[PDB]
Amino acid sequence: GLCIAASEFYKTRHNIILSAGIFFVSAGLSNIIGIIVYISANAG
Amino acid sequence: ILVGGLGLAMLVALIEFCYKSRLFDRGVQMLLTTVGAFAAFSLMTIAVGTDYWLYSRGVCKTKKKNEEVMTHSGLWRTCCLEGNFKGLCKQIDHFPEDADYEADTAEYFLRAVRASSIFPILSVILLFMGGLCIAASEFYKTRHNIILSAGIFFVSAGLSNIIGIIVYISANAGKNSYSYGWSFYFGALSFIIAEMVGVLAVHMFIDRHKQLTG
Amino acid sequence: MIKKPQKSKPGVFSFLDPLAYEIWMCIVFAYIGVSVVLFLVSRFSPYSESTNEFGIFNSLWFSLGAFMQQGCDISPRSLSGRIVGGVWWFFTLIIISSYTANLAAFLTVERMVSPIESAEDLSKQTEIAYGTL
Amino acid sequence: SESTNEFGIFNSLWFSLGAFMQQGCDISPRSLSGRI
Amino acid sequence: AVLKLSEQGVLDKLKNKWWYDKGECGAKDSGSKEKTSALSLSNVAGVFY
Repeated sequence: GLCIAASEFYKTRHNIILSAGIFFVSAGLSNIIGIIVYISANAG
Repeated sequence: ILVGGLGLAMLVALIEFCYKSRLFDRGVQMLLTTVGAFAAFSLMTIAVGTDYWLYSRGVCKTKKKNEEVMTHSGLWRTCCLEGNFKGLCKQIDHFPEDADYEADTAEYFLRAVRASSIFPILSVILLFMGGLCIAASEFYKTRHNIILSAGIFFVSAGLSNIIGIIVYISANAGKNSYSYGWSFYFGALSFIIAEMVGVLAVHMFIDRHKQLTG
Repeated sequence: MIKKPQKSKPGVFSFLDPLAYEIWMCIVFAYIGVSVVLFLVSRFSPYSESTNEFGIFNSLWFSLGAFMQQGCDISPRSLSGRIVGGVWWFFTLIIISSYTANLAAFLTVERMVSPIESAEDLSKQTEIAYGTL
Repeated sequence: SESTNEFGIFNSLWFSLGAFMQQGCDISPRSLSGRI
Repeated sequence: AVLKLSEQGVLDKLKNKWWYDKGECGAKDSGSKEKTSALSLSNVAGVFY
């Protein structure tokens, strides 16, 4: 959410836009694993 | 491990981009394969000449027969440690038990292959024979198809290695919680390299062929 | 004479039964995120650009035909492109083969045991009483 | 000329993989004694 | 005098002697009901061959 605003201010570097979406996909990776271990904790 | 492979997969995807943002050295590849093959020629012969491959609990020498002695066991010398006499290395073969199952000629032949290093000794042979021809690329050279037959011996050595592994493991059951000596891994580790060498011979053959075609 | 101990009937979705309610929700989550990373590494500025075949939902379609055994049309070629797929192959190999093992287990038997008769436990247990007129 | 066999070392490794899986691949040996 | 050797377990040492120190016919079949056993490699022997 930080880097998506940075496409106007200090722009035309235009590869920092690419690193932004990396964080979103890796967040869902961090989301999905926390789902499992909480469900693993329920019967655990 | 599903999720763990993903960011692992993504990580390798990143480094290719920066590496292109800004094998190698043929000829010393010819020098590279020698030190690989010669060290592979060592560790094969190391594990062969080794009294210890697996740790287990057996006896030292019978007929001593107390209960059981931990064993520094390998191919020929089933030598024992941790006992009233440590390091007394017995020679072991097949033994005639009750009625011997001679009609199991598949088993008796399997016994006949077993008490022998026949494939692990042959795994040395072509590796030694392949070690002969790799030096012959300078002296009496420019025949350049004898280089191709050299890597055949290395790959076929690993074939001779892998089959000897099985029959020795087949001999073990042929709980106890036995373990392995590190020297047992050496034939398995050299098995890798004996294949890793001979593939590089094919490159050097085909590039010399590519230099032949021009 | 004892009671009638209440057998439960199968449902409409009785084929979904040999896998618990969570994993069905869990696998779809895993299904999507697998596909996008494939599509992530699919289009990554090949240093024309019109090089790869893995499109937006086309990446999703490869993930499905790999999952259910029907095959596909085109294979990944990149080192990173192929290293994701064999994982997903290894995933779908374990999961739905394990599904069949449980799926056979439902078609074996449905007999509720209806506890121990010719009674003889009325002599032995202290749990269920028993009387006469 | 001769650029016949598509099988490099990586694809031969790769075809080995999916053969052990269920998922086939497009590359196939096409030639005798490799086909066997 | 019997009660000493039983209390000293010398009978057991003799029971080991005349039954178990002469365990000869090395069959050793007991049989476990657990079907959780992985297969042997030797069960899949000729497949590699």
